Amino acid sequence: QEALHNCSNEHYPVLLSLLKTSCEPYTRFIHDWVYSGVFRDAYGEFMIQVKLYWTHGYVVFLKHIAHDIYVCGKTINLLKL
Amino acid sequence: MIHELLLALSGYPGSIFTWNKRSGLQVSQDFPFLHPSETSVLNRLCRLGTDYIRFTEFIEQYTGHVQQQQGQGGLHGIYLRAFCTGLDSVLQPYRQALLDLEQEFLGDPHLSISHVNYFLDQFQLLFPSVMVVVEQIKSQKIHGCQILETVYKHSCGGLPPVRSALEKILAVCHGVMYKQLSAWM
Amino acid sequence: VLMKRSITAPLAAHISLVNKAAVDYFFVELHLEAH
Repeated sequence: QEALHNCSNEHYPVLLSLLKTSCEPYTRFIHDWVYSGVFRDAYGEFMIQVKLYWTHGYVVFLKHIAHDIYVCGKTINLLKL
Repeated sequence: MIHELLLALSGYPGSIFTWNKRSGLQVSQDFPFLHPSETSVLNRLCRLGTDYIRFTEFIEQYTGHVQQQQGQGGLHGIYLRAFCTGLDSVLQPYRQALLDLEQEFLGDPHLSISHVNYFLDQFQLLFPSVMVVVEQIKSQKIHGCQILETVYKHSCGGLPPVRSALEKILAVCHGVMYKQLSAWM
Repeated sequence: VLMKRSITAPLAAHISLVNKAAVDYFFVELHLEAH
């Protein structure tokens, strides 16, 4: 929210670099459960946490795709069988 | 008396020039070795340093005190910070002139203060003109895009240094609105 | 500024393919349409 909060100033590049490096692990976390079906979590900084067979859980970002990742990871867990 | 005027005028005033917020800078003025001749030149020179301190104080006061966030446009807003941003870049040649004087004083310090007033005479006109432009914005608590008009009527000017100085700052204030326009449109 | 329209755009195109493979995998193997 600090990014949309100020962009028209000269402090925009420094904050842009800081957000660019602060989103580096989370994108890999997202990159895991889709492309390997490996739900990875370290300290609970990932937004969505963990017969009927699944006991995975759920909960700024687009909420249109936030539920979509929760269903996209479990689909990979189905194809492994 | 040569170096000390630079130390006062730079915005880091000494104890010879006791800064008040109701008189600005004032020399100590209680000597049997101070003459009326120095007095008038000093009093002319005092205005410029008082203006510079008020300018830098304004810029510091409204830039670097919040991230970007009262909702009142006279105290807060992106247009005002863009104004401060233009003002410091306008303030740059004053600093250049002060350093320029300093080098020649290190070469030979026996140069007169009249030459300093003679050099600094061009900013002596420019500073009071822009002073009222910032003072109106602070006084009337002007919100948003109306701030753009307030400089604008004063940037159709009839003196080249004043008009050219305000015009660039108005370009900065244009740019921030353009950036928001690049989203909403 | 940063938006999610340059990151989520190469992702949903893969999410759709994954879901299409799953709905295909249902019918061709467990024959739910037949069920």
